Formats: sequence, C-alpha cells, structure tokens
Amino acid sequence: MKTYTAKPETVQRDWFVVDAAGQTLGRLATEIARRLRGKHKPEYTPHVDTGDYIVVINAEQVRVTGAKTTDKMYYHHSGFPGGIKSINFEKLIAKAPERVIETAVKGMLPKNPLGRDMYRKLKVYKGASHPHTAQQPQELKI
Amino acid sequence: MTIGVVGRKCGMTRIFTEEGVSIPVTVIEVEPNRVTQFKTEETDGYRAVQVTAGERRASRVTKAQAGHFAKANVAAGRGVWEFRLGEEQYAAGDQITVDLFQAGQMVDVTGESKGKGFAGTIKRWNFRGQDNTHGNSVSHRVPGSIGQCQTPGRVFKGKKMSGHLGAERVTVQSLEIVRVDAERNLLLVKGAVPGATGGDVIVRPAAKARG
Amino acid sequence: MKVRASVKKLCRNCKIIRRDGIVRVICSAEPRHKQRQG
Amino acid sequence: LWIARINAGARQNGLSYSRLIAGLKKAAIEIDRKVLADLAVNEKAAFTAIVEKAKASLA
Amino acid sequence: SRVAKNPVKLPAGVEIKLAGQQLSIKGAKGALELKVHPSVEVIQDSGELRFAARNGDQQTRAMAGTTRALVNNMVVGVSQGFERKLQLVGVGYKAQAKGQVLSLSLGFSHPVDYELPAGIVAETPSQTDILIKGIDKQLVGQVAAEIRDFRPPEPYKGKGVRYADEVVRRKEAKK
RNA sequence: CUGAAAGCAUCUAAGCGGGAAACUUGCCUCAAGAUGAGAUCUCACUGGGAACUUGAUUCCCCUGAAGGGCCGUCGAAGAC
RNA sequence: UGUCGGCUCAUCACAUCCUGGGGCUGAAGCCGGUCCCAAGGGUAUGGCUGUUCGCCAUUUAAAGUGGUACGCGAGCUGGG
RNA sequence: AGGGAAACAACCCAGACCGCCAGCUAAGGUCCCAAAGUUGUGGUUAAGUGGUAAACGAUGUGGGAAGGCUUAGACAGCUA
Ligand SMILES: [Mg+2]
Ligand SMILES: [Mg+2]
Ligand SMILES: [Mg+2]
Ligand SMILES: [Mg+2]
Ligand SMILES: [Mg+2]
Ligand SMILES: [Mg+2]
Ligand SMILES: [Mg+2]
Ligand SMILES: [Mg+2]
Ligand SMILES: [Mg+2]
Ligand SMILES: [Mg+2]
Ligand SMILES: [Mg+2]
Ligand SMILES: [Mg+2]
Ligand SMILES: [Mg+2]
Ligand SMILES: [Mg+2]
Ligand SMILES: [Mg+2]
Ligand SMILES: [Mg+2]
Ligand SMILES: [Mg+2]
Ligand SMILES: [Mg+2]
Ligand SMILES: [Mg+2]
Ligand SMILES: [Mg+2]
Ligand SMILES: [Mg+2]
Ligand SMILES: [Mg+2]
Ligand SMILES: [Mg+2]
Ligand SMILES: [Mg+2]
Ligand SMILES: [Mg+2]
Ligand SMILES: [Mg+2]
Ligand SMILES: [Mg+2]
Ligand SMILES: [Mg+2]
Ligand SMILES: [Mg+2]
Ligand SMILES: [Mg+2]
Ligand SMILES: [Mg+2]
Ligand SMILES: [Mg+2]
Ligand SMILES: [Mg+2]
Ligand SMILES: [Mg+2]
Ligand SMILES: [Mg+2]
Ligand SMILES: [Mg+2]
Ligand SMILES: [Mg+2]
Ligand SMILES: [Mg+2]
Ligand SMILES: [Mg+2]
Ligand SMILES: [Mg+2]
Ligand SMILES: [Mg+2]
Ligand SMILES: [Mg+2]
Ligand SMILES: [Mg+2]
Ligand SMILES: [Mg+2]
Ligand SMILES: [Mg+2]
Ligand SMILES: [Mg+2]
Ligand SMILES: [Mg+2]
Ligand SMILES: [Mg+2]
Ligand SMILES: [Mg+2]
Ligand SMILES: [Mg+2]
Ligand SMILES: [Mg+2]
Ligand SMILES: [Mg+2]
Ligand SMILES: [Mg+2]
Ligand SMILES: [Mg+2]
Ligand SMILES: [Mg+2]
Ligand SMILES: [Mg+2]
Ligand SMILES: [Mg+2]
Ligand SMILES: [Mg+2]
Ligand SMILES: [Mg+2]
Ligand SMILES: [Mg+2]
Ligand SMILES: [Zn+2]
Repeated sequence: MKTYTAKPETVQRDWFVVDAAGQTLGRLATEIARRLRGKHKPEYTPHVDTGDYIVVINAEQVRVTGAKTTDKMYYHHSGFPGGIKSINFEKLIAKAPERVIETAVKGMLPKNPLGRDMYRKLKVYKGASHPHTAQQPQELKI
Repeated sequence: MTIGVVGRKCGMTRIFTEEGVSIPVTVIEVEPNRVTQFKTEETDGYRAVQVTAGERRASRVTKAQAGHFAKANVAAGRGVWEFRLGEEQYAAGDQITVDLFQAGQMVDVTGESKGKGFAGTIKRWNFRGQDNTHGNSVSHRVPGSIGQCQTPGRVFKGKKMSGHLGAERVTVQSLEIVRVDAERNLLLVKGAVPGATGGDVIVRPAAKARG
Repeated sequence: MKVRASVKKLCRNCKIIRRDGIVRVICSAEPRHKQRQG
Repeated sequence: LWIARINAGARQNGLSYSRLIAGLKKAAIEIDRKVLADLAVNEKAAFTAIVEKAKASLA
Repeated sequence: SRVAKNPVKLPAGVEIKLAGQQLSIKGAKGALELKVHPSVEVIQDSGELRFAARNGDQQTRAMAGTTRALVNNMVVGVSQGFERKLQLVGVGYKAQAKGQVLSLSLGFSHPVDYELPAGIVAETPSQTDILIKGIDKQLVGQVAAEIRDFRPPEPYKGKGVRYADEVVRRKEAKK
C-alpha cells in the first residue's frame, strides 16, 4: 500500500475563463496560481503538472488599491552598464495590459522547469473575447 | 520615406555652375523599377509595396521565385526589395522611375559600406596609441586596460574592442538632388554615398525635412 | 522661497497650509515670507 | 503531502483542513492522515461520509 | 458646514432636470449646464434647491459644500454671465479683438494670437482693456489667467496685462 | 482656475490647466533561439508489399522531386 | 594579495562646473548673490618639479566633487 | 546535530542508540512561492507607515478631563 502518485499521461485538464474587471491584482492572481498548480485537486502531487487551463479576458480593467496606480514601479536590467529601466502601473496598462497579470502570477509560481510549464497554461487577453471557443471554457468566479 | 527607387553606385564626379563653383556629385543609375506585390491591411497588416529591378538569367531563378514573378507579369530581376508606404496606391505590374524626385528635394541614401576586414582599436574606435619610444615594450598599438580590480571583476558588456569594421548598412541623411536625367535614368546627388562602385543603393525622401 | 526644516508664521498675514503633504507658509503681504518643508 | 490532499478534498465538500481535524477529533474518528489522503483520491464516497460526520459535530 | 445649510434660491426664469445623480440647468443667455455628483451628496428637488450628505464622513461633509458652490455658480451663469476685466499698462501695449482671435502686442517681436474656446467671447471697448464674458466661472477665469501669463505685471512700473481689480506690489530701484 | 472642510481665505480635500537638455516616442542600427520560435507570395512530391508488441510501429523492393551542398573561375567579401 | 606618479582604457553617484527650468533679492537694464528641480551631453594647453597638489602664462560656455584594491604593471613605463 | 531567525559557530526552542509512508506539541507560524484560519468580535492607520534614523516644525486623525464667550445675539465676513 503505497501513496498514490499522479501520472503525467492520464491527468484531466479543464478550461476556465475569468473576468478581471474590478478585481484586485494580487487577490485575483492567488486564485489563478492555485488552479494553475492543481492544489484544488485531491490528486495533487508536487512533481507533475496537474492543474487547469485559465483564460483571462478583461486584462486592462484590473485595478490596485491606494496610490499604487502611480507609485507601483516595475524594474528590469538590460545587461549593459547603467541599463536599469523602469515603468509604473499607469504606463504599463497603456503599453501592455497583459504584462501586468502575467508578471503577478509568474512570481507566485515555482522557479524551475515545472514552474515554467505551469505558466504556459495561462492565456491573457484585453478584449471581451478570446480565441478559445473550441475548447469551451467555463466561467470561474475569483 | 515611404517610397523610393533602387539604383547602382556608378562613381563620383563634379559639375561646374556658371558662377564657377564645383559641386561634388555621386552618379546613381536607376534602372526602372517594377512592382511585384502590393501589401494591404487585410492581408499582411502593414501597408507596403514590393519592387524588383535589374535582370537575371533563367537558369538562376528557381521554380519558387519564377512563379512569384509570374503572378504579376514582371520578368525576374536581381534582388527583391520592399518599401513601407504610408498611404498610396499601386497595382502589381507598375513602373517606378526617377520621376518622383525633383531638383532640390533632399533625400536619404542607404547602402552597404565598404568592408574593412578585421580592424584594430585605433582604426575602428579612434583610440590613441601609446608611446613609440621612451621605453615602451611591444605595446604601441595595443588597447590598454579593459576594466577595474575586484569591483566589477568582469569586463562590462559593450566594451570597445577590435574586429570587423563592417560592411553594414548606413544611411546618409539630407542629400540634395542636383540633376534628374530622365531619359538616361540617372540621379545626381551632392555628396558621398555609402558603398563601392556597383553596389545597390536605396533612395528615399528625407525623413527629417526642415533644414 | 526659503526651504527650512522648521517653518512658521513671520507676521500677521502668513498662513499655514498643507499642500500635497507639504507644510507651506504663504504671505499675502510680503513675498519674502514664503517657506517650504518643515 | 497527505495534508495537502485532505485539504483539497475537504474543500470539495465545503470545509477546510483545520476545521475537519477539529470535527473528527471532537466526535470520534482516529484515522491517520495516510488513510484519509488515500480515501480522498480513490474512495471519494467514503471520504464524503467521513466529512459529513465531522461537519455534523458542529465543528 | 454653514454653506451647505443655505439653499440656492433659483430665480424666476430657470429650468432644472434631475436624472438621479445627474443635474442640468436651463436658462436664458445660455443653457446646457452639465455635472455629475459624487454618490455621497444629495440634491433634493422642490421649489427650492437644498443639499445634504449621506455619511457622517469628513470628506463627505466637505463635498456637501463644494457642490452647493458649484450649483450656485451654474444658476447664476445661465442667468447673469460671468466676466473678468483685464487692463494693459505700458507704452505700445495694445490689443484688438477679431471674432474668436485676440491679437496682443506686449513688447515681443511679433503680436501673439490667442484662440478663445467655445462659450466665452472677448471684446475690447478700448485698445488697453479686455473683457472676457462667459457663462461658467471656471472657463472665464482659466482663459483670463492664460492671457495674463503672456506678460505678468512688472513690480517696478506695473507694465503688463493685469486684473482690473488687482493690487500690484510696487517698489523702487535702489540706485 | 474653480472650490469647500473652517460664512473668510485657500493650486486640493472632489474636479480642470500650463511646465525643463531628465523619462516614453520621434532619427540610425540589430532584432521571432520573442522555445511566446510570428506573418505573406510562390514552388515540389498523388507506388507496392509484408511482420506485428495491430498504429505518430517496424522491415523490404521501386522511387528520390522543389531545392541544398561538394567541385571549379573569382570578388572593393574575407584570418579559416 | 606587487604600495607613488605618468600613459592607454574606462564605469558609477550627485553634495551640478557649463548648457536647461524656476522662487527670493539690499533684482531699473547688462552683469550678479542665494535657494529649489535637473546626471542628456560636455568639461584646457604649457613653464617648474619624480611629483598628486601648488604657483605662474595664455585660453574656454565651463576647465565639477567623489567611489571603483587612494579603478587600471598575467595593458605599457620606472622618474620617486 | 535537529526546527526557527531569508541565507547567518556564540540568539530562541530542544539535547540525535537504530528502524517505521503512525500520533501530540515547543519556538515560530497559517494569501502564493511553501505545511497549516483570505477565521470570528470591537477599534486605529492612508503614510506601502508596516518594511531604518534625532533636535525641531505643522489647522493630519481618534480618545479624555476641564475651561473663556454665547438668542441681554458669541467667532469669522460686510456697512459707520
Ligand atoms: Mg575588403
Ligand atoms: Mg598619445
Ligand atoms: Mg620612460
Ligand atoms: Mg624587457
Ligand atoms: Mg618596440
Ligand atoms: Mg592587474
Ligand atoms: Mg559576482
Ligand atoms: Mg567602452
Ligand atoms: Mg532641510
Ligand atoms: Mg504638483
Ligand atoms: Mg472659496
Ligand atoms: Mg483661490
Ligand atoms: Mg486634485
Ligand atoms: Mg503638458
Ligand atoms: Mg541642444
Ligand atoms: Mg523562426
Ligand atoms: Mg516563421
Ligand atoms: Mg540544388
Ligand atoms: Mg534537382
Ligand atoms: Mg541559396
Ligand atoms: Mg576566396
Ligand atoms: Mg588617455
Ligand atoms: Mg566611451
Ligand atoms: Mg549604481
Ligand atoms: Mg539636487
Ligand atoms: Mg552647474
Ligand atoms: Mg542650470
Ligand atoms: Mg538659472
Ligand atoms: Mg536666479
Ligand atoms: Mg549631468
Ligand atoms: Mg551622471
Ligand atoms: Mg556627466
Ligand atoms: Mg550618463
Ligand atoms: Mg537618468
Ligand atoms: Mg530625449
Ligand atoms: Mg598640459
Ligand atoms: Mg597642467
Ligand atoms: Mg622635470
Ligand atoms: Mg566605497
Ligand atoms: Mg578610499
Ligand atoms: Mg578613489
Ligand atoms: Mg591605486
Ligand atoms: Mg582615483
Ligand atoms: Mg609596466
Ligand atoms: Mg602602478
Ligand atoms: Mg608582470
Ligand atoms: Mg592579473
Ligand atoms: Mg605583457
Ligand atoms: Mg629609479
Ligand atoms: Mg634608467
Ligand atoms: Mg540552524
Ligand atoms: Mg537576518
Ligand atoms: Mg534553514
Ligand atoms: Mg498536531
Ligand atoms: Mg503558540
Ligand atoms: Mg524554494
Ligand atoms: Mg498551503
Ligand atoms: Mg476576514
Ligand atoms: Mg513599504
Ligand atoms: Mg519603510
Ligand atoms: Zn508674512
């Protein structure tokens, strides 16, 4: 009698669609990270990808509380001396709405080959529609 | 920008004005250009036109390229180039000559510059040499220091070192058109044009304009 | 304008105002009484 | 690993892990976390019966 | 809040329309006033306009006086248009009003052309006096402040465009 | 500028503006190994059997196109 | 774990020398003084001395202050 | 040695005879990385304070004990 383990070949993956249309960035993102990892399933094992597929439709309408709309800053270094570059929440929504939700969720996942595989099941769009009507996602709240 | 012609660098010369001033001139032969494909919003996204010039043998054009040149009856030529146009209208099978340019009419010229093989730091980056006497040991044209001690402790990316003064592509902006010989297909441009004689150059209206 | 760590009224037309989280003194009589910070 | 699986299976029945252990201990049940995790995966009908016994204990 | 306890007393010729938290005033010599209210402040409708809060909050109490001021401004504007008066001092400082463009000569190397937006209209009874009429205080004041910025008053001679009801600090050269 | 809290005043608490070689574009170059590996035009290939561990399987015979390379004459291209 | 100065090559901070935007002035103008914002680009040649520094001569829009093993000898020198 | 304090001999908990895919706790903790309350009840903060620092300065905000004027008209505004 050994403990059950999930085989990467016979896992079940469903599709969900989430509306980010008045949801806090960090509290929407924790529910996404749970579904992406599979923590909501009794068959969860730490070393296989047993999560679900998540689709986010209204990416640009996510919001932050307080003065974080202006003072929240995103940094990245280009690799050349003095190459630190920055941008804030107002500018990033105008430039790339999807990069806001993708960046939040990506930091809530493990940083290893399996973590990058959990990240490939998240689709983020900015319109009211997605191109995944064939896969027939079902609405998910929060 | 947004439209232009492809030509060949024929060499530099001069012309004298009646007032007696001599103008350095680069002569550019522009064999008439043939439109190959027109790109629109519903098919490619951006708007552009595809152009061919010159002439190529029938045994050097592949079956894939021959059928592309035959959808629009154009006859194959050397190379294929594409100009990104803002708002014009072209149909596959047109002719584009030097007749979209006038005298005056600042233009930009693009070409593949002459290639220096593997240049040192003095030639490539205008470094200055160490002493040729006064005790120097086999270190006359060498670059010198490339970093600091323990802090960093690695050369920084983008350091200026030696190798390949390239045959890259460069543009020379704000060049005046002196004469437009329509019948012999010539453009006379005041100044120097990148590349050697025979190379292909692209002529487009000046982007900056103003002065 | 005079920037000090301790700003306060200098006459009887100086007014204390907090503007964008900064204490300022503005004078309707003498422009020399303008202060920032503090 | 067992705790992470009883937690996921108990919330399917409407109860957290910490509330399930309190209800099980309060009423009678002394089954291990190794067997509770196994029933969560394979015998989902028995697991529901156990959880309804823990919920009925007002805790 | 003393101001919020004072009604507006809308005059005889006016009109009101409250679409929920949306408000508008119709009047002679100008109409079409538009404003949307924060959800914490209430405007009752009767023969008289009165305002009251919804919460006991400090910010809500502050907004119950701002909206009373704003409603008062619109009622006057659609009945008596607001205006501001500008005065020009200095030799060679003259201005001519031409329809929707005001030409100013303020000692630069070229007369400046100021564009008057819709609503407000300017006319100069003299060449050293401007008048900006309008039906809303915010637009009349902003445009008057924009004209005044071209050559703000000098402290040694008062030269430059000024307000007709402005006190200007004058001093003298120590030399 | 409009404007109350605080009958006044007040650039701010709601709302609306001007504002610098700094920031983001605009100018030049590289750029889908951007493993998220994108798009467009055109071209090429239209046979049989068997063994099974019976389908993104293996083995044999026939048939190798579009095209690429080797090779040679070189080049204002180049250390190879 | 090779310690000064010179040469070649640099990189960062801002407590800004110039250029840029402003408040006050015992700011008439031309030039100034002081404080605030600003790091994009610039920022001498020689005579003396081993000199860093310094004093001189003549320029410049200005000839900034500092960290980097008081940056840099498996990059050069070797005057101290 | 083990668990915690991110990593961290000397701090906190606790002293490893061996094995177990059994249970209860210590310090420390329970949104995700990452095991366990997006638990319950009443308040405070608007500073990302929390998540560094003084003399000093300021109509930020909550609570408490008292005072001086005041329908014989108080405090701001305005007319002598
Ligand atoms: Mg060459
Ligand atoms: Mg030299
Ligand atoms: Mg020597
Ligand atoms: Mg030797
Ligand atoms: Mg030698
Ligand atoms: Mg060294
Ligand atoms: Mg390192
Ligand atoms: Mg370099
Ligand atoms: Mg100070
Ligand atoms: Mg401001
Ligand atoms: Mg007011
Ligand atoms: Mg005011
Ligand atoms: Mg505001
Ligand atoms: Mg602006
Ligand atoms: Mg410039
Ligand atoms: Mg590719
Ligand atoms: Mg491709
Ligand atoms: Mg071939
Ligand atoms: Mg072939
Ligand atoms: Mg080829
Ligand atoms: Mg060769
Ligand atoms: Mg040097
Ligand atoms: Mg450099
Ligand atoms: Mg740094
Ligand atoms: Mg500073
Ligand atoms: Mg300076
Ligand atoms: Mg300056
Ligand atoms: Mg200045
Ligand atoms: Mg000044
Ligand atoms: Mg700078
Ligand atoms: Mg700098
Ligand atoms: Mg600098
Ligand atoms: Mg710099
Ligand atoms: Mg910078
Ligand atoms: Mg710029
Ligand atoms: Mg010198
Ligand atoms: Mg010197
Ligand atoms: Mg000497
Ligand atoms: Mg240091
Ligand atoms: Mg030091
Ligand atoms: Mg140093
Ligand atoms: Mg040193
Ligand atoms: Mg140094
Ligand atoms: Mg040496
Ligand atoms: Mg040395
Ligand atoms: Mg050596
Ligand atoms: Mg070394
Ligand atoms: Mg050597
Ligand atoms: Mg010696
Ligand atoms: Mg010697
Ligand atoms: Mg330890
Ligand atoms: Mg620590
Ligand atoms: Mg540890
Ligand atoms: Mg326990
Ligand atoms: Mg405890
Ligand atoms: Mg980890
Ligand atoms: Mg957990
Ligand atoms: Mg709660
Ligand atoms: Mg913080
Ligand atoms: Mg902090
Ligand atoms: Zn004063």
